[PDB]
Amino acid sequence: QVQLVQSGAEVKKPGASVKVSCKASGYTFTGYYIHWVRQAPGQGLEWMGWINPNSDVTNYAQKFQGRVTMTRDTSISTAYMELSRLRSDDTAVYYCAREATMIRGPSDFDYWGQGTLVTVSS
Amino acid sequence: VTTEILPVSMTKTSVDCTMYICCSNLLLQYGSFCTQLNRALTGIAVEQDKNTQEVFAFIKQYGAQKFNGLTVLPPLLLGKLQDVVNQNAQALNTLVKQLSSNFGAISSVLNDILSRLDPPEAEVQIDRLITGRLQSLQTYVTQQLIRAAEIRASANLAATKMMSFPQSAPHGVVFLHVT
Amino acid sequence: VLSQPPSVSGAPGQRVTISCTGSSSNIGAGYDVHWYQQLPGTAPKLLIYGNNNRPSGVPDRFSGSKSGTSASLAITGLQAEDEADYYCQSYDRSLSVVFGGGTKLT
Repeated sequence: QVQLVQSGAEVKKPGASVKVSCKASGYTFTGYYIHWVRQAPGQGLEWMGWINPNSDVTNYAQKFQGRVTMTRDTSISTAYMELSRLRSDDTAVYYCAREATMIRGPSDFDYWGQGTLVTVSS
Repeated sequence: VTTEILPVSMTKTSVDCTMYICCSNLLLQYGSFCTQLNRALTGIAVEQDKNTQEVFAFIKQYGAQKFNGLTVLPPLLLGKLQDVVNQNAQALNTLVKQLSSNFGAISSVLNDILSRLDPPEAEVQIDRLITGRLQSLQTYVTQQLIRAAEIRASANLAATKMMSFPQSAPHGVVFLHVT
Repeated sequence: VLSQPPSVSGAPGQRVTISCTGSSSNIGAGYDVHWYQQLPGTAPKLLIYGNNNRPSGVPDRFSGSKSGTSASLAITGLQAEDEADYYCQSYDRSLSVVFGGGTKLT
C-alpha cells in the first residue's frame, strides 16, 4: 500500500521556520506530486503549494508566495516544507497529500499524510 | 486431437526520452522518471524476446518524430492471440490518444506554450504537461508489466510443454495434441 | 474561492445534497471537481474523484455531478457515521488547486 508519514509536532516561536518532513512509501516517489495543504483548527482546508519531485518547480498560492519553499529529496523519498517568517495565524495542521495519476487534466489527492500540529505562540 | 493456442510474445515497444520529453534542458529536469520508464519498457521488450527464444528454441501506421518518440522495436526472431494483439493495440492507441490531450494546459504543443505565455508561469505549465505525459507512460508501463507477467506465465507453460505437434502462430504457438 | 453552504442538517434515512459553486475559470473551464470527507480528529479521506467516479472502500450512497460552473454531491440514506466535514475542490487556469469551504453535515 501507499503511505505518507510526517514528523512530530513543533512548538516554534514567532519568527522561526518549520522543517515539516513528509516521507512517502509504497510508490515511486519520482513522478506523481506532493502537495502541502494546511488546516487551521476550527476552519476549513486551505491550500499551501505543490512540489513536483521530478523537476523541483513549485506552485505556491498567492498568499504564501515568498515565505514557503518546498524541497524534495528523492534519495530518501521525502519532501521538506520550510514556511519561513511564522506568525500567530500559522498555527495549523500541515497535511501532506499526493496527487493521483493524471488522466485528462489534473486529479484528486489520492492518499493523505499524518497530522503535523505546528503551534506558534509566545 | 485437441488444439490449444498459447501466447508467447508481445510487441516490443521502446521509448526514447530525448524527443518524447522535448532545448535539452527539459531532458535534464525530467530524465530520471523517463529513464525508469524506458528501462522498464526495454525490460518488457527483452522479456518478450527471451520468451520467444525459450519457447521456440498505432502499429499499422508505424510499419519516429511523428509519434513523439513512441516507437516499435521489431523482434530479432485462434482467440487468445487475438486478445493479446487487440489489448496491446488498445493500450498503445490509448497512450497515443492521451498524449494528444492538453492535460489542462493552454495547449498540447511545446511551441505555443513558450510563445504567448510568460516564462515564470510557463515553467509550471510545461511541468504539468510533460509530467502528465510521463504519468500516462507510467500507466502504460504498469499495464505492460501486468500483461507481461500474464504472457510470462503462459510462456513458461508453453516452454514446459515443449503426442504433440507444434506450429507457429502470430505472437504465439499452437499445439495439436493427438490422443 | 469556491462558495459552499456553511452547514447542513437532516434526520437519518433520506437524501440530502450539498453544492459547490465557483467561477468560469476553475469549474466552467472544464477542470475536475473532487470531494473530500474529513472525520473529526483525523486526516481527510478521498471521497469522490473524477466528479462521478467512486473509489474503493466507500459505498454507493455518495454521488456527484457537474453542470457548467457548479458541482453537487448527494447522500442517500444517511446514518450516524456520515456526519463529517465535506470539501470540494477544482483547479484553475494557473492549475493552482482551490478548496471550497467546510460543509458541516450534522
